[PDB]
Amino acid sequence: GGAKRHR
Amino acid sequence: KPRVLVLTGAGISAESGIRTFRAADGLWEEHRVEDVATPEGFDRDPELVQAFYNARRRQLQQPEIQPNAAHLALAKLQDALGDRFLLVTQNIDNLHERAGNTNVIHMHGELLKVRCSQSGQVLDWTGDVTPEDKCHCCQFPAPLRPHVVWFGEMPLGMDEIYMALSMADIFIAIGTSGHVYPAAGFVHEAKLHGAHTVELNLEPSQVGNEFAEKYYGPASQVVPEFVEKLLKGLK
Ligand SMILES: [Zn+2]
Repeated sequence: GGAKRHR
Repeated sequence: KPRVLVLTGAGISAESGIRTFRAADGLWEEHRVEDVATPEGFDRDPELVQAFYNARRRQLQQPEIQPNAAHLALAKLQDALGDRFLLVTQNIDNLHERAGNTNVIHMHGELLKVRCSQSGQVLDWTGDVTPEDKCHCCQFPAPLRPHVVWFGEMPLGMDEIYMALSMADIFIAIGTSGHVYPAAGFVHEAKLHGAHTVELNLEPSQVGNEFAEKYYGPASQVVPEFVEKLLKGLK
């Protein structure tokens, strides 16, 4: 999962 | 009969007149990501960020903004599959709801909702957000922020999403850029558990290589033509 992130 | 999980991105709402960060600029309504879509940007200029989403919220509710044929096609798809269908969206608009979809999981939150700063309770909000607004859930009330998941924050309903990803017979990603994680990684997860992956997009996503089946062009014509073909496929 993890947090919302770009790249 | 087959379980279908649909992920939608900003591309499906583009034809309805709703824009979000583009490729060339990397700008949202001529704003930097970091200024309007981060916890830091909100702490720096609460007035600006609040005003930004105030603009977005009232633009969403203009008569000119209507759900297009792609939104409608997905609504008919839920009607046919019942509870074997799950719609997960990265969008903060309500065009899926206006089209007729129900139990839509907004993993990035909703523009028509606000959240208490300390309680975390969610309230329905259609009007502008002002500095004169606080919560009515806390004995000592608190400032209000948009109920939108910013970069650096945890998405919503992740437990339910990954559970559905492992169950899906068919995974469909629509209007996704493939740049926003963990949403862009959903197609991977879906394949490990054996799902058939489909991409429906105007612009081919960066993770488009992954998908087993692809179709490209304007969403209002590509999505209904695939949904209609999927429906006749199950008779
Ligand atoms: Zn509160």
